[PDB]
Amino acid sequence: MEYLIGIQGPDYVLVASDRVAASNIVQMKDDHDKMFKMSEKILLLCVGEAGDTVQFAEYIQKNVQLYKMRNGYELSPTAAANFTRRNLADLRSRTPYHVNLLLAGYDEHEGPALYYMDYLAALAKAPFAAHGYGAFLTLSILDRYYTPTISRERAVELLRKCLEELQKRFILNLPTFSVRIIDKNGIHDLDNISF
Amino acid sequence: SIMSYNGGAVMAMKGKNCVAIAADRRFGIQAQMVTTDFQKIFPMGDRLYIGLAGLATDVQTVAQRLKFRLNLYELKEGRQIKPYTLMSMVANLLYEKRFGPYYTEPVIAGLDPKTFKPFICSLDLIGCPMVTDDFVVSGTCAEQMYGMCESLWEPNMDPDHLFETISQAMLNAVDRDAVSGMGVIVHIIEKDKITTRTLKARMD
Amino acid sequence: SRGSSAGFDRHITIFSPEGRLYQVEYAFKAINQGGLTSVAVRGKDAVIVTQKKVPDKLLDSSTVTHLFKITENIGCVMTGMTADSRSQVQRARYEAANWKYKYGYEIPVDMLCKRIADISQVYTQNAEMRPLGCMILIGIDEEQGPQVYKCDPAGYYGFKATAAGVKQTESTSFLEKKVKKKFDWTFEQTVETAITCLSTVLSIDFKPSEIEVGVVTVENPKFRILTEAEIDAHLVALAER
Amino acid sequence: GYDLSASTFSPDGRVFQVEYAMKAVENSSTAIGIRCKDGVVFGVEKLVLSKLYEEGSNKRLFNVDRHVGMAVAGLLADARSLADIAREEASNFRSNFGYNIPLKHLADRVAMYVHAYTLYSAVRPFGCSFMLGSYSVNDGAQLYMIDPSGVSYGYWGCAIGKARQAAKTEIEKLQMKEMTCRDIVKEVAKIIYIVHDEVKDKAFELELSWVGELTNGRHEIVPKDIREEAEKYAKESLK
Amino acid sequence: NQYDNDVTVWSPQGRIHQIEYAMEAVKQGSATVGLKSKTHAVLVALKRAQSELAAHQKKILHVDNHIGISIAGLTADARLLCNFMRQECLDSRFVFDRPLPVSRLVSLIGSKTQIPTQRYGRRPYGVGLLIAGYDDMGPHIFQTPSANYFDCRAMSIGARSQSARTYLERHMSEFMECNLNELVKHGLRALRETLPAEQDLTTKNVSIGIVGKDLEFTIYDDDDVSPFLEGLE
Amino acid sequence: RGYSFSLTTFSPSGKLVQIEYALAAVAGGAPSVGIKAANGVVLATEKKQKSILYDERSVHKVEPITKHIGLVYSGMGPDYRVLVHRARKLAQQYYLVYQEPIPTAQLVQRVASVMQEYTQSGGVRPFGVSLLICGWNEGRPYLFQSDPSGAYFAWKATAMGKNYVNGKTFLEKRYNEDLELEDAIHTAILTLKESFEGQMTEDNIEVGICNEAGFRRLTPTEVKDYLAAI
Amino acid sequence: SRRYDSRTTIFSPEGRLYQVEYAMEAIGHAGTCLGILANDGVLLAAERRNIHKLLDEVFFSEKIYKLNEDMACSVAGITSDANVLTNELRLIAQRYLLQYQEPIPCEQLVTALCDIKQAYTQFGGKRPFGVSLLYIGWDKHYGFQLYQSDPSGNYGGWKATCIGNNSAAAVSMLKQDYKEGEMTLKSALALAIKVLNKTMDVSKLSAEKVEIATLTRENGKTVIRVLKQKEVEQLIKKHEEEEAKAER
Amino acid sequence: TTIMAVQFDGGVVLGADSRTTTGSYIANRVTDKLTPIHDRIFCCRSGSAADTQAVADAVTYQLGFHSIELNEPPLVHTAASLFKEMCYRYREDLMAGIIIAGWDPQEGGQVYSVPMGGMMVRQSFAIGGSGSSYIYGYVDATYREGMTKEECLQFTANALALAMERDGSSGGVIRLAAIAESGVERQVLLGDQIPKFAVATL
Amino acid sequence: TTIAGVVYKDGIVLGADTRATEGMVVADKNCSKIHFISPNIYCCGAGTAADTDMTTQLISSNLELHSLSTGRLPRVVTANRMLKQMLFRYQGYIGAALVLGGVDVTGPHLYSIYPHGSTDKLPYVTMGSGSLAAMAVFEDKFRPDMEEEEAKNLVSEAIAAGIFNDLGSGSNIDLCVISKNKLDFLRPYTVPNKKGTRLGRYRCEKGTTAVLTEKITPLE
Repeated sequence: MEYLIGIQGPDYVLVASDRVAASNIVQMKDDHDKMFKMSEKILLLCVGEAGDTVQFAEYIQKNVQLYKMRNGYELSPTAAANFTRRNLADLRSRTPYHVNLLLAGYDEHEGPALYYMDYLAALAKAPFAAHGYGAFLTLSILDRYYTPTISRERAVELLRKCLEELQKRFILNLPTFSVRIIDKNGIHDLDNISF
Repeated sequence: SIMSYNGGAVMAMKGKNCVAIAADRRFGIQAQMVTTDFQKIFPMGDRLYIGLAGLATDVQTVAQRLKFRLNLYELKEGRQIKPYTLMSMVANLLYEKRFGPYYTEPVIAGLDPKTFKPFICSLDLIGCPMVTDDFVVSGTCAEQMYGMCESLWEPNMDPDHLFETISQAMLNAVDRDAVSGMGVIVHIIEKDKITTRTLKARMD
Repeated sequence: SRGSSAGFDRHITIFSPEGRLYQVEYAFKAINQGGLTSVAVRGKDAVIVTQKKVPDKLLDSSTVTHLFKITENIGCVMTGMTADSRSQVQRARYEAANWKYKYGYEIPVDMLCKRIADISQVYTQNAEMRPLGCMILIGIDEEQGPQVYKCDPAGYYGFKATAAGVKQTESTSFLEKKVKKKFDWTFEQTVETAITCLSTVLSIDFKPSEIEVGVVTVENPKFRILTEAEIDAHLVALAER
Repeated sequence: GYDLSASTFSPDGRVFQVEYAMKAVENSSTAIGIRCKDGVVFGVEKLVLSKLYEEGSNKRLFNVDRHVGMAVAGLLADARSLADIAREEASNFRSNFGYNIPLKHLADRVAMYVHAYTLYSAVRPFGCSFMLGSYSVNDGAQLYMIDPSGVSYGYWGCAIGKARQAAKTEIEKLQMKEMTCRDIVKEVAKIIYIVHDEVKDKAFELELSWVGELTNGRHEIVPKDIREEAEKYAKESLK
Repeated sequence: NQYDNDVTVWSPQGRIHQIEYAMEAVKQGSATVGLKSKTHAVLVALKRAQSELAAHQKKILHVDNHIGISIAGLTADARLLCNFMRQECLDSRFVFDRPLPVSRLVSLIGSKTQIPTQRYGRRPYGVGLLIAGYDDMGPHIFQTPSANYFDCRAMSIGARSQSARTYLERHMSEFMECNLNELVKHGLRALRETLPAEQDLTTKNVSIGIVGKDLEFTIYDDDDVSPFLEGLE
Repeated sequence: RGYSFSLTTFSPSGKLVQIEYALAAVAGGAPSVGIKAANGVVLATEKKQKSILYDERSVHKVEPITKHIGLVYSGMGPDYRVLVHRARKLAQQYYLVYQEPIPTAQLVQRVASVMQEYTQSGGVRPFGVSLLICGWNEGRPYLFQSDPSGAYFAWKATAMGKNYVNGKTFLEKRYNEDLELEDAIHTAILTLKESFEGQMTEDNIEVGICNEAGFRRLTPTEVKDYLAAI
Repeated sequence: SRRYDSRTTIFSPEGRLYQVEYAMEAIGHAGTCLGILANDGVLLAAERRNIHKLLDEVFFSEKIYKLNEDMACSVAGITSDANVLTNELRLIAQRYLLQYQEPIPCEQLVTALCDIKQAYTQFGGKRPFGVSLLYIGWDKHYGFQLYQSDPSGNYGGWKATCIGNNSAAAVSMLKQDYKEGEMTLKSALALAIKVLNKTMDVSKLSAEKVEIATLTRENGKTVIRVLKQKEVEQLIKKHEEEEAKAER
Repeated sequence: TTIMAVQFDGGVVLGADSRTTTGSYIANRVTDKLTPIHDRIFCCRSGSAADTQAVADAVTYQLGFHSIELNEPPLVHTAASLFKEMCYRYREDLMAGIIIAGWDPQEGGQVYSVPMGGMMVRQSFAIGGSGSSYIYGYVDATYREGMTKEECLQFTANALALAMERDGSSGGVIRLAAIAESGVERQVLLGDQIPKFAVATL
Repeated sequence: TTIAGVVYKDGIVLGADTRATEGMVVADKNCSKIHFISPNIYCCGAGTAADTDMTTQLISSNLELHSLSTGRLPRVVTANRMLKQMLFRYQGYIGAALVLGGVDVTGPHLYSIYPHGSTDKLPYVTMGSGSLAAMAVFEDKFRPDMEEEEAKNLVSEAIAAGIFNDLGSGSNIDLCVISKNKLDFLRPYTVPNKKGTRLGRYRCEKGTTAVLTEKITPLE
């Protein structure tokens, strides 16, 4: 099962994702990128049932690019998250997309925005969120230490404590972790955290 | 149950010249709490709110299609909607998915924009309108809420004591429900103002 | 104006510079091209009478008819083009049997003639077909007694006594003078007045093979088509007056 | 003009495409049919335009059900289409209602199908007239005739085509109500060789079929010796 | 003037001018001749080059093992009708496991070409055919624009074909008892009546189709036409 | 098959000439007058009735749609019955969706669209009917007028049909806002009396009113009650 | 059939579409309707055609149509074509607000309706809609805007323009007097009725007179308000006062 | 549920019980189980309660319009073929075994068993319903070729009374109908008028 | 759910309870189960409440079409045909078992319509969970051609027995009287069940419940 985590700060969002792609007893990819760039100020994190993830994420991604082509400006993360929610909810048809999502975005009127979404397309905005069975192990530490005014290096430390809990207690081999931060200057890639 | 996968519990209660509507704030996945500030009560007018409990994705689906139809209604007509018409619209919208039903049981509480008569009602998940004169409740702890409101309700209350009884009903009902609680918002709809309050509740 | 024309307003059903529909006006001439005349009248107990032309001796006269049975309680006489007549009878049979199937009771007479008129209007609105150039209905409504209705190719339609075809206006004028003599402007000798009216404007003084008569009565609500000897008996009973 | 479309009335109340198709009917050769006591007999002057043609080409007697026959006049390409409509209509009636279709109902189905083209500018009216004959023990014998306007009637004896009036004049001389069909074959062959225009169209064939009691309601062609005896009798009566 | 623009307009004589104009498309094309014995059916057709090195458009299409057709007129309409007859014989083989009888197949073509001759916006097919086939009933020669079709003993359609009809009217008494060698030679002389007087039948511009009891249908082209071209005159 | 091209096309002066011909088809129709009173609305119309053989109870020109919405016309009858059947079909779909009697403005904005579609769709002519739709809702009366173009207006008193210009002059002379409904019928009959020509009876006019009680036609004895005074 | 097909969707001998030009000739007789973009809002100022005595004054507007919470529009041309197109405008704006949960940017609505108006000029064989539409609206991207559309499917952004009767003479004054970037609501209301006193040459101005509506932002909410009778009569007395003071 | 039709010379005699149960509770004890499809053609309804009323309206519609066009009283075989087509066309969504009986001037009294399947077979007598299993052996033994009308009414009443005695899903009153050229003569046998068979006591 | 009906001398008397339960909990105390359909036809709805709600809206709407179209008051058999055709078209997936009672020009009628589209014509009906208890009272006490008051007391007694002897019903008796000359919709007719008096008082004063946030939004 795949792991997601995102932390929304005062003027930033920190997201992280596991870098493993597995098959039934073995992992086939140890540099797996689950972070799909939607535009200059929004990332879409995509885990779940295989096939539905990359198809759904790229089908959203070409419409997010297409709105910029038609209009000359970007979708707000509220509008893009509601658009993604509408396409995922439009479920009671034949076609299931059993995807678990996080959308992180920075708006140039509202600041940092982080959106949680399950496979029902229940959209819930949260100060921090996490997917996978590792969420059951790490959201409690997030409730332990998170304050609304965490500065970004303390957020890297709080992320590192959660990743060390993945190493210590969680039974799946999750050794390498990619991390990005979205700001007013766009998307920033950080160094891979490894164990 | 499919209704109890997210939890949730909303009630309404009629007062003298005012209505009160309160919904829980827990957004849940069967055991895991995710957030504690989930909005279920949406404004559909100046003095008319709708509350939707149940499956939290169907709350947002039904409420977006409802706002889509209601904005076309209020732009085409040139008036605010009367609550009985909103009850018929939501029952129509749910019954259009009769054999594909949404998992939400909406409650409606508001004031008539001309007569200012109090109105409350609830529905089932497929569109039976139930207009009652005392209270309507909806969600996974329905027995707790009927148990509190059957004993605490008294007719012709001022907004202060209506706030007191709906707050005691919510807080004593949701503390016997595992999958609901975690904070509650209370909306008092009066003729001249709306009072929006949140309460001290158990967070376990 | 006074007969002005703009383009194709004499070829299809579009408005003239005055507001007349020329093809709908021209459809009434096709009723006169049929060369026949029918008379219908009702009393307190309705009757339709029309001519029967046998120009060819080769005809089987059992199959030449302008009196049609729509349902068991409602009969009808057509006037005009013959194939259009049998078409609109087939359509009236289908609507009368469709009303019974949807609604569970035998169709009213006015709700049959309103339905046939709402069908016939569509040909006066859509440009790609021609209006059917050809109907008088009789039947016992339970509360109003006998009914006599006449729909026309323009889509209009409620009568006490009427005529159709070539000698429409003169037989109309004869019945219009006769109603003023009758008490409460309503008839008494139903079977006989139609024969006098038909024989007056045509001046033929018919044979029993020349006219056919159908009656609907309060005692027998079924539409009933009379035999030859009975029409001969009414012709001779009128002959000895 | 007022005559380029079947969906336009003239100022006098005539529909000219139908009345022009009735001129197209009486261009074609003579076909007559005589109803009698116990059945119906048909007779068609079948021209053969050139001696290269096989026997049996351009049949103008069609079978439209196993108890119903058909005689046509006019543009034959339309008449084969109406033969296939009548065949499908009798087939659907046997399938739905479980018994052989009454000829009154069959003629009033096919007459409505013919009439359905005299209303629209998107089609043209059929250029053909036709007769339907049958016999059964319950119904007697019946002969109905349809022209391109769509109007059908029941007949004792009919003639269609370019020699209509002289053939009806000669049919009316006959006491068809009391004769056996074996007499009716010779009497039909009489009128066909009477009305023939030998100077204008040269090579032609006699085609005859009956339906009646003597075939137990089955529509069959006249056997070869009876056709040749009718041809001999009528050609000697031509004299 | 006004009645020649639509197939769905009766002219006041009781005719349809757009149908009679479609027969000019068969009266201009390269002529062809058909004939039969009691054992064989033979089509002989002029092959059309635009002048030359474009090497002479086929007139005789291999339609089944047991049916071949000849063309005179709009070539794409006849190719449409060839694919139609291919599909009908293949549906008869797929359902009933015997090839469809030719007399029913030509009535199906007469049913198909009839439908555009009545419905507005359409045109009549501008092609007349000679159809040669063999079935249980023996060899057949049919002729089909105005949707009428004909059974024929020997028949000549196309440009100036009345001379070839005259030659076949002269010599049709012989044909049922002539063998396969003589039968094609009669039709070759029949077409050669129509030709320009300078041009003769060569291995270029004359095609031959042959079908018989023991012999499936073969189009005879450049090399294979050489025996029947030998011993003519 | 049905044609797919429109027959209402722009003239070089910008006029949809079929609509301006259908309005002349309206002007030749039987005259009709509607007046909005203070406490309700009155509709009244001339019955174009020759020929004593007519049974007057078979056709009605003032035809109701709901319990408080009715309408009258001037122009071609068989198009008016098409509009009545369609207007009822729209009002009952409104009553299915919202469980409310339809607002009169919300029935006019749909009937006017149905009349609009035939001035632009393929192979149809425009309607030859100008309507007057009345309604009482929100304790306030309405009077509307729809045209064959599909446009609609809100009136206090108006007239259509034969000699409608003189009807509008007589209404602007005789209108005041405080009119009671029993006087509103009387002014409407005095308006229709201008061009009746031929001894008005209870059988050759048709008067409908709408008030707090609902919409109803007046029975011919109640027609004769007012017409005895006229 | 082909005798009756008027061919509304074909080219001219010069590359013109005659029905699209005749639509504009129909627009040239429609009501004078101008709108002026200012700093803190946009107005619309139109001539009412409902000028007979016996009218009812039922709606709050005659030619002003609210399209969503953030936009309004005016029309000129056939009334019924305008009703059909503004129903389509409302459906487009609410499909967008359905799909993205934010109100639509003001240009997407105009280009969508010009797509719809462009489609009927090319195929389908219908007649084209003969209406102009003026478009006001606020959004968070560019604030207060103005557009003008035609039956051909063109659109442009303007700060002041005028359609309908006497269009060019009104836009000629608007070129003269527009203070670019300095206009308030009040100075724009002065300027619009200054021009409307110069273009309403039928029945020199009396009280009911116009429909004039403004679009403003108050407390983070967009308001579109049609001026009452009392407000317009006071504003036109103020204009006639300014016309009195104009000489000396 | 026990329906029965018996062909005699000049017409048919029908019979039916009057008990309609849902589970083991009698929902209606005066049910009328003979439906007039035309004047002198009756169909009987055993099996699914919805389908045998739903198809019969379509067959009544088609047969009435057919009889108007053909200007005749419609045949009984026509009324059986209109069921044989339709109950076959929807046979997996119908549970309908119909017993059509009636009269026509052309072929006399006719009884057609249309069993569950959409076939058609004419029989001298037809029994149907849940209770018919208990009275197969009676009617194989009692039926004689060519009984009169009164003999047939007593035979139908006896054979119905035996099935109403033995089957718990049948009971009530016996509704008879005798369809002939003179018309339809219906009668109801209630209480003591039902033929009584003494219990095998001692 | 306990509804009933009788055919008496001048028309139809319909009755109902008012208790509507969801799960095994009383949800509504004063639910109206006697639907308006026509001025003469009323339709008691048992079973699935939302399905019979939208059904007695839709058939009421179609009768509002038809009575205006023909200009006459509608027959019972018209609503019967529309109900049985729609409920057969949905094959009983509408879980509404109906009592369609009315008076038309041929006198009173009483039809019971099962959800699959089978119809019965009856002199007296009972439906719902407490149908058997009221059916006992009808089999005990019904007579043909009863008067008005005897029929009203009979239906009220039968609804009373179905109230006391079933868990699935209770707390009111509604009636309806339909005839040629009158329409009497008696809501409620008798109230056999009464809430007990609350012995203690639990009125919480202001300040009893703690408040965290408060926002006052003024309106006009």
